[PDB]
Amino acid sequence: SLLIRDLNDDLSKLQKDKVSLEDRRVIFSRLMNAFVTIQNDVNAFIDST
Amino acid sequence: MFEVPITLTNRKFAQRRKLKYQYINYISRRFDRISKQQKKRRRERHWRSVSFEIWRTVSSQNKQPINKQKMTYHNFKKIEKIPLRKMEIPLLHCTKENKLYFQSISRGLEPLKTSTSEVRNYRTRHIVTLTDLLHLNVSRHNWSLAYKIFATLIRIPGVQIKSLWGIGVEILDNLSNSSSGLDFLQWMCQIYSSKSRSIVPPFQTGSRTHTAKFAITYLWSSLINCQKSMLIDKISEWVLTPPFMEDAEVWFIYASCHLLKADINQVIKHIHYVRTFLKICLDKGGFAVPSRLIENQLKSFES
Amino acid sequence: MDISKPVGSEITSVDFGILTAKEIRNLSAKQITNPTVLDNLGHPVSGGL
Ligand SMILES: [Mg+2]
Repeated sequence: SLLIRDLNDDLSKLQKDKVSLEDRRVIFSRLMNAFVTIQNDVNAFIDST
Repeated sequence: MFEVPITLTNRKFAQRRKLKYQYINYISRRFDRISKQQKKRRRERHWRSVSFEIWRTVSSQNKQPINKQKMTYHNFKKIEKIPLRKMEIPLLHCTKENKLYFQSISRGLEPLKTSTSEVRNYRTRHIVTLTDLLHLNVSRHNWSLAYKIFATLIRIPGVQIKSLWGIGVEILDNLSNSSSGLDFLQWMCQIYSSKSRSIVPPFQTGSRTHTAKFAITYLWSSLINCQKSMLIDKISEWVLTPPFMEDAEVWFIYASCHLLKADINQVIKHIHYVRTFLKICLDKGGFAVPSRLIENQLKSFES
Repeated sequence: MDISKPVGSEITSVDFGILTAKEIRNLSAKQITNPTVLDNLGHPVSGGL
């Protein structure tokens, strides 16, 4: 949760009105990672299955 | 001929400190006029600021231009003439040797004999020789003897522990037996991190604001006890434990624990982790690699 | 169970449903945000579990 609140903090410190596109791919990469692992931890509890 | 690890034998040195800082007060007082007690010594000493990894200093820029001569013979002896008699009053109360010392330091001559060189009491002179032989043996790589010196010394009821770096490097180079340098250091921090002047520069300190040397050295040296490895989540577990927020260096320790643990999506989370703590380590007085180098290791990881 | 502590109110049915994030936020006694549970003196970390 804290870690995503940080990804979200750096994400806003785009314009990228300037700002070179590709970081778009890496930010997405980090976001997918976060969603997947939180979703896993929830699953595991409801659920270790 | 070496520093002694004992509180200095007392009376005359303290009353001399009196005479000195009292006369100092009278001269500097009249000096500010012309530019317009343990406690007297206390205020007196008081109002005054109290390619490799060089903890650099503060160099020369933003400092004010000049002064041109303040002090001719006549003008100085103007400032000096009166505070010397005020001194004539309590000089009459101090001892003749002390009075002579006041006369000579006030002429500007510097005394021949050290505080040690004129010191005098059996037990303290013996402790002086003990501590001396400690420092000498530690210099001589004689870690065995030096260890005997240290144990016999700490036995004595007068010695609080400055001597800890002696035992840190001592047990360090000893390797012999006893619960070792790390154990001693973490002991130092566990006993002296809780409420549970003369002697004190920075290399031994109090835990209001930075206790420096020993703490940072067990920190780094423990991360090198992980250089033994490739323990980490331990070291950053008790670097996680303390609140003493003005560090950042433990933020780079933290992010270094995550780069060392990053050496599958778990490894991903460790790499995002170090990516986070490097910026929350841009929080404070920066420890910087070009850090695109840090990231370049992290892309060698992203492989 | 004590025959001298009678109870007047009685549960007569139970309804199943879903907690909304609005309800939860309102009823909550504390928002938890710290992964760390105890400090060096074994006291609860504030904002912790
Ligand atoms: Mg100063």
